Amino acid sequence: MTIGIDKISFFVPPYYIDMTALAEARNVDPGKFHIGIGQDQMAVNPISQDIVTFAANAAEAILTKEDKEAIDMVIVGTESSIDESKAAAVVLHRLMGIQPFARSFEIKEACYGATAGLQLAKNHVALHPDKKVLVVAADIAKYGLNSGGEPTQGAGAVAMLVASEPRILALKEDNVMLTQDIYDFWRPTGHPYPMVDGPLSNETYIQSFAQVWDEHKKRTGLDFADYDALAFHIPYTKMGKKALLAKISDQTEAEQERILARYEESIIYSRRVGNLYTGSLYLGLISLLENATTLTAGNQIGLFSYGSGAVAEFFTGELVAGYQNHLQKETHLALLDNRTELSIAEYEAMFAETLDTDIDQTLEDELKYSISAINNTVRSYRN
Amino acid sequence: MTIGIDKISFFVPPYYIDMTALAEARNVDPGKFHIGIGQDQMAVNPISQDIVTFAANAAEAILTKEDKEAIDMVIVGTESSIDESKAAAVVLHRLMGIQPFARSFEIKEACYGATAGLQLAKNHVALHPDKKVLVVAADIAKYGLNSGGEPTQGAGAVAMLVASEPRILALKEDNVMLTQDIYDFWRPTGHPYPMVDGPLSNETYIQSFAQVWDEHKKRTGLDFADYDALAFHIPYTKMGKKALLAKISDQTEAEQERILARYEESIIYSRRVGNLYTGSLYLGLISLLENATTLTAGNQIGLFSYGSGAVAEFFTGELVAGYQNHLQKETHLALLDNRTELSIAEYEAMFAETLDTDIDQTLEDELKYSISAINNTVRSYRN
Repeated sequence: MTIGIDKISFFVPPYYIDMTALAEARNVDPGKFHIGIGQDQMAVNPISQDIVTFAANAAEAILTKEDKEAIDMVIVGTESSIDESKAAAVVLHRLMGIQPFARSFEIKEACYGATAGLQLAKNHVALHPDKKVLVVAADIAKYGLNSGGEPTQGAGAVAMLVASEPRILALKEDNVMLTQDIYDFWRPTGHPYPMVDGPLSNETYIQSFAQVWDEHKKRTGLDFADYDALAFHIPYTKMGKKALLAKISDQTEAEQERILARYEESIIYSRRVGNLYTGSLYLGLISLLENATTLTAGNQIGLFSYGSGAVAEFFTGELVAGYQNHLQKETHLALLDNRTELSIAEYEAMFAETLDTDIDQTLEDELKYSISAINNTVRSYRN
Repeated sequence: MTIGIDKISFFVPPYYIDMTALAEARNVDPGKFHIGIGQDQMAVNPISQDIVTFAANAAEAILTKEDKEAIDMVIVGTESSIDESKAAAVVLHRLMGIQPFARSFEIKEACYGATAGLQLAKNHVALHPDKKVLVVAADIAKYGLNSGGEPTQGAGAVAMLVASEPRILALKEDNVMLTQDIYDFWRPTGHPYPMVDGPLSNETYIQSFAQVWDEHKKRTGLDFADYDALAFHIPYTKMGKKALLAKISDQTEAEQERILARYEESIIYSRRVGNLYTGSLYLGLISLLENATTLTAGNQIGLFSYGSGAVAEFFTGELVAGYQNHLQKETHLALLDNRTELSIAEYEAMFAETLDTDIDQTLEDELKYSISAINNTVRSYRN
């Protein structure tokens, strides 16, 4: 029995700011964002939209009644939580109408959370093939106006229906994971914005990939030639390209052109969204599935998942025969095309606004699953 | 292949306050805490001791060099986190000296976290029998001085080595889990103390046990008579007794006496510690193993795990032949008996004190793994 991703979909807010507008507002050369970071459009979200808002819309795009009855585990991976005790997965479970006898919880490990949930979900289904697990990555990435990280900001969520005899991606058991206590990025309790050691984040991300890849090659003998495509967690485009470059230098010129071509295909939707933290890698994978014209059934996909602090893991997935018929390109393309472009002024009004959870209030937002009210610090959602 | 808990241990801070002292200082009848709540001594911890401090001491009590090399996953369950991104499991992985190639993350679902980690660990080992997983519950439960929940406070951690062919407890596949979005207890980001609906927390905990127990009975046909002992998560002693009572009303007078007698044996250590949230149920299981003179190999043990907001799950375990030779009774007792009793004036000074993570400073504390210093919000530990 094969196990893996049966359905996948992402969701992003109805708002975005174009990088050239940002460059100009920050008195720099449009090129620095388009050509340095490798970013074009950033996702922007108002206070009435949180991780439940995204996780709910994303999963609502792939769940059927039969899925609601088979799912016995819901997992949310995020490093943008709203409660320190109650898991957002409990509210996702209610809003999605999933049957009651299920286990729900949140997993926290920087941008690596959703990968953890997915592998644990793979194990669960492998042991109970009739059951399914909903693994959703949801995050909001803010660094601060005029911040060093500002151009790498993003927001959204990616939902995965994990089952046996999957229709899109059958996961293998070649996992190589690594844990290292490094303070490249962190956020002490109480800190709205993360603490960032930029250079350390850079080196650690590039090195973690090297170490994990080498071990995997050492344990499985598989090299770049053996992979049709590679999907990466990335805080921004140019980063995964630098990590990719550093490792493929000794491959043939043609082999390098092929791997980079495929990397470029994996970051199409990301260049229009930004960092989704836990869902970054998954957004890359969705991209590869919907935009990569030369992939086909049977091809091998390498996945490098990273989490600051730092955790990292490399694993493989195989294209399932007929996968091309169970994607959501369209809804994904409409989703992106239909967003409203905020001017820098609008964008800043939206970014700086706070949601004071202690104050009772009502919020208006047309988006389904967005926050409708707050009473005694409890959020209500507009379903 | 049986899979389960091979070794377990708990750790609590070196101090405590007598519940009679608390009642007198709070102008309340000693018996309200002693009988009402069913608590005798509360675990108190200073600022220099956090979730890492406990999780490390606990695990250090059961890890061998061989265990450090076989463990490929480290999981910490808590609702007392110190970082919103980086999982305490990463620091625990470093302090414990576990081999590098491991997956490390934190799980958040109120007091249900560690139970999630144990089950997923079970799955992992079932699939990779030569591997072991370290699952540790670590939490600090504070409600505030002169709080309604004050007498139910606690602090500590319980560590579990999950492996195949376990020496203490072999886990069955009879799990009945449940998820319900209810605000009985939660803690919005930014809130040092939880928001608590007492009556709702009460009814929800009792009703969850009922619903879960009935379902397990409907699916397996097993009733109370079939169990040699039951272990419960409990915010306090009298709670699990009230939940136990509401469900065993129609059993024989002799059956009720036996189940209660066994329940009383599960709460011996808890009456001297208080609420460990995630590790509460596990502290009860350790108590049963170390205090229950009549238990023996092959006896069945049902465990009821509850986490606020609210998830619950009922599963069973069987005592493995020779389990009596792989427990830590002396160390545990030595841990409880050798603690320093604080006067209420001392307890109040400890409790209120805060750790300003933003201020770089040093900290002196004799406990191994307590915080030694803070620099740029990064905690260093005394190893």
